[PDB]
Amino acid sequence: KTLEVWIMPNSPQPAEDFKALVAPFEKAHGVEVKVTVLDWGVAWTKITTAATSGVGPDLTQLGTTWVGAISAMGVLEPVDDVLEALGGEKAYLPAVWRTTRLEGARQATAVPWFSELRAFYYRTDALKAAGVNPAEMFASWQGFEAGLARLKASSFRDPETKAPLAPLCTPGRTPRTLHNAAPWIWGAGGEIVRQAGGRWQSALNSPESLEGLYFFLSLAQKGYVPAESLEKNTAQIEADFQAGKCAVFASGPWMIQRAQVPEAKGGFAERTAAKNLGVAPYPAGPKGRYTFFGGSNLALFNFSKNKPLAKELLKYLGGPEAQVRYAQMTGMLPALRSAWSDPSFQQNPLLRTFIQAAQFGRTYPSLAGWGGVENLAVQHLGMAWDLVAQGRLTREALKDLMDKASAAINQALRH
Ligand SMILES: OC[C@@H]1O[C@@H](O[C@H]2[C@@H](O)[C@H](O)[C@@H](O[C@H]3[C@H](O)[C@@H](O)[C@@H](O)O[C@@H]3CO)O[C@@H]2CO)[C@H](O)[C@@H](O)[C@H]1O
Ligand SMILES: [Cl-]
Ligand SMILES: [Cl-]
Ligand SMILES: [Cl-]
Ligand code: NA
Repeated sequence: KTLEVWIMPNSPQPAEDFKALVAPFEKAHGVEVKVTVLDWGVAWTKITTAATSGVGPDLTQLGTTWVGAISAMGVLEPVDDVLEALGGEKAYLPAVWRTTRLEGARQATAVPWFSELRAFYYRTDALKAAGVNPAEMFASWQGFEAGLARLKASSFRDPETKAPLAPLCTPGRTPRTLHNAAPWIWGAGGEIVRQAGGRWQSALNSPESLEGLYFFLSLAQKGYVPAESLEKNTAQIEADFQAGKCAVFASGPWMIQRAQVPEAKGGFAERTAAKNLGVAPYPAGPKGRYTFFGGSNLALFNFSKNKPLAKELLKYLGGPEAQVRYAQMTGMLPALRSAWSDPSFQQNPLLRTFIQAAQFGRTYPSLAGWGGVENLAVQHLGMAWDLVAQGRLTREALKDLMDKASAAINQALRH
């Protein structure tokens, strides 16, 4: 007997970790679980192709932000039974509970697998050499920019590269998602979409969203982010932080685990950045402190011929044993609230900072059109970043891009 599962690259050796995670299940049920790893860059397309075509695995990993869109296509098995067997609504953070379905849906269509939220990794050696107290830098927008100015003026040089560090690296090339931008939007008291009456509408062109976007994008126009870094994607900026080329950058808690794994095994433990590694929350904006909170769930296709066995595997993967183990393997946080209290997560000082930052975590709504909204947003924000790279992003040009972004988004949401 056989299950097929699709997962994204959650850990250094994604197939092998997942295989080791499900071995006791394989033993106890006399079944083989076959796993296929999809790059995040391709996963949306493969998962919607499976959904329209009726050809795919029994189970797929789904990003929390995708659950609504795939559910609304009507292709997922209800999983209220699994969620009840795992302790129902009470067993989850309300933000995690809301990702188990398309907003307004009767039935749950995804089981929470792991959670993830964003914070600033920083070079403790580079901040110390620049005279930056991280508690000041990461308290506020004003502290953040004062710190980047200090990092820019620093005479510090990385002991291996023998070169200066950029103060901040953020990608300006393939903005797949708004994850990087959202906290600046939210911090200014903006939103990506707003519900008024029944209807969702873009708020990317609200004065608040525009203040936050302009603040963020203009840091690179002020020289805190080098030219180089606006022609790079997320994976390259990650590599650049690891290679000792930036003082500060925004990512999720998986980097903590990668910092403890040798180069040889797909980590960066040998690098100066790994041995001089700090974590601070996003600074509080003028209307409050937010960070992107997400993660991945697991869903069962309703065209599967292995539904009961697939539900047994969902129970196992959402359950306390596997929740703690997979979080360890991947460096993500568990989706199951109880598993947060495992000492292995409380005792890592960097992870403790991610856990405290979860208080200000903020999710996207679980909308049916969410794929097209995010896709339309990043396409126009892309063009904003191209203005930055030529030193031509004005508040007015940004308003124009976001007005158009908003027309396009409102049009898709009317569908
Ligand atoms: O839009 C989907 C959204 O993504 C999830 O975030 C992912 C993903 O977008 C990101 O590219 C991914 O990439 C990491 C690997 O997980 C990590 O192992 C290492 O290879 O580095 C890459 C590149 O940075 O990491 C996150 C976490 O899974 C959101 O969590 C979720 O809400 C989804 O809707
Ligand atoms: Cl692998
Ligand atoms: Cl991302
Ligand atoms: Cl929003
Ligand atoms: Na991205």
